[PDB]
Amino acid sequence: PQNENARAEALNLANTDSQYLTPTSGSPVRGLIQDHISAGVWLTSKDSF
Amino acid sequence: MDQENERNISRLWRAFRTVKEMVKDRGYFITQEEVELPLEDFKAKYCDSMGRPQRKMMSFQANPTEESISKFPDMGSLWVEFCDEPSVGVKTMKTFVIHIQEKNFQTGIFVYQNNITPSAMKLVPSIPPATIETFNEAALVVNITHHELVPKHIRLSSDEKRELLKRYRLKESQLPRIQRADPVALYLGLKRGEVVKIIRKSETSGRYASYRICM
Amino acid sequence: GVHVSYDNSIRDADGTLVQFMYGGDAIDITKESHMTQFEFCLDNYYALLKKYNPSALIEHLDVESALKYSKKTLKYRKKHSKEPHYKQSVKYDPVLAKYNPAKYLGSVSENFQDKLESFLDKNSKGVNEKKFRALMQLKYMRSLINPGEAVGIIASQSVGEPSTQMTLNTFNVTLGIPRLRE
Amino acid sequence: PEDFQQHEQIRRKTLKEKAIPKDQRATTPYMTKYERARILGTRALQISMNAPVFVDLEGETDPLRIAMKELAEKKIPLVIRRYLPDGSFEDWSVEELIVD
Repeated sequence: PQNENARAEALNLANTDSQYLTPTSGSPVRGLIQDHISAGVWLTSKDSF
Repeated sequence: MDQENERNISRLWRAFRTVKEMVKDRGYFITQEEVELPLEDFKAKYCDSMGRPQRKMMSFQANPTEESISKFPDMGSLWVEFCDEPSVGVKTMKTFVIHIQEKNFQTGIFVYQNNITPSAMKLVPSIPPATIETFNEAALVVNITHHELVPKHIRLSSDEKRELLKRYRLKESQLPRIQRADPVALYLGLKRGEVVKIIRKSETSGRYASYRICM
Repeated sequence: GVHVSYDNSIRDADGTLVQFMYGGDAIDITKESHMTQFEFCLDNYYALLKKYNPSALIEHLDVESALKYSKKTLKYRKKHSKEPHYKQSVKYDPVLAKYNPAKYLGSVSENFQDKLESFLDKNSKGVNEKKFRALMQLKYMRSLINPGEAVGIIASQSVGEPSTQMTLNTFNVTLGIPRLRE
Repeated sequence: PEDFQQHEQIRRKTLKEKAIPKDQRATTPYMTKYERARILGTRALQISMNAPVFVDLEGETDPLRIAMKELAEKKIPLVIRRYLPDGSFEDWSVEELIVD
């Protein structure tokens, strides 16, 4: 976009940080997917010193 | 042999209670003992020795409560009329059209059984102050306002129709609309341009007050 | 053109009113996520108190009014609890129907109100109960749908998008999208 | 001639029967997510056209980030006009609105 009335509205209204919860049910739609999930099960484990 | 003389009464005792529930809901004065009238008592007051039903004594006059008068000032007398003829001709409306207009009832209810003649359907707007509201008594077996999916319709006097439209800044034709021939608009007897108030239970919020105008 | 107005009504673009509040209580769906999670809010009380900061906030919105009217309508509803819906005497219309939720503190839907009572009554736990109502009735006020919100588009997208997810066959009643086309 | 003055008088009197006064306005005292995106939009669109800036801008070259600093200190000289759907309006200034 090409003016400050649109930069302000892509930074405050349509940015990704405000789109965290979907409007259908209020569920979160953003988070880590495949291999970050399977590393926290090793990093936050009790062997991990 | 009496599987229909007994069951025409049950189709009539339930229809009689519904009209007294319909009259009391419109704001007139009906006692509670007249609404909750058991079937044992209805036969001994309105059915003859023969066991058949007779409808001449069923017809009654209703007066408004003192509480409806401070809400609606211009509310006259109501004459509920049951008709002993199965097919209503054109000269028996003229009995009831004149009996309204001579005796000066403001509103008359004409409960019929099979049909009213299309020649006799012209006598409904024939009195310009007073209305005639006809109900087929098969449609009065179950009071539809007791159903679970039907909320509490309350009609608004113009002392709070006007305060509704002043809060939301509305023309009258911008409200949600209820039809002239709706089963609950015919129940309350709504003229056009009368806002009815609906309190319905949302799944989200519980009791939720909504409004709807008759056009 | 269906959008929230500044008086919380849901109106079409030409003004023809559709609803009087969004959903019954004018809450955005993307804000009521921890609104009934009362246990989470009591644990995080001091951290959530300076998110919903009430100190620089109270002289702009009326506090005492809708709290007074709610306790009329709460107690009066507790009287006629077993009467059916058609015998419900309608002296007391709900507090949202009388007071703006974004202006009067305490004007709260009658379903959030009861759940907050049913949490404070069934649980005895440096936090009082007066200062937990005044946060959870402030959290309600700061979780309202904003005016101008395109609730017409959002409602039409929240139906049409998960109907790209019910295209499948029997795993009687008309199923899925051909029922939704009717 | 006077036929203009007969029309200007009507236009401003009609615009007087829409202005709700400051004691009687009944909308929210919050800045409702869309004012804030348009106030910072319009004020930054002014600062990029050599408007007088009322904040000590400290090496900030982005016009939008300047307006985000004029907002935090209540230094933006703008007025929101909230239209109610019959036409009538409420003029809320930016200093008295409460930002999220």
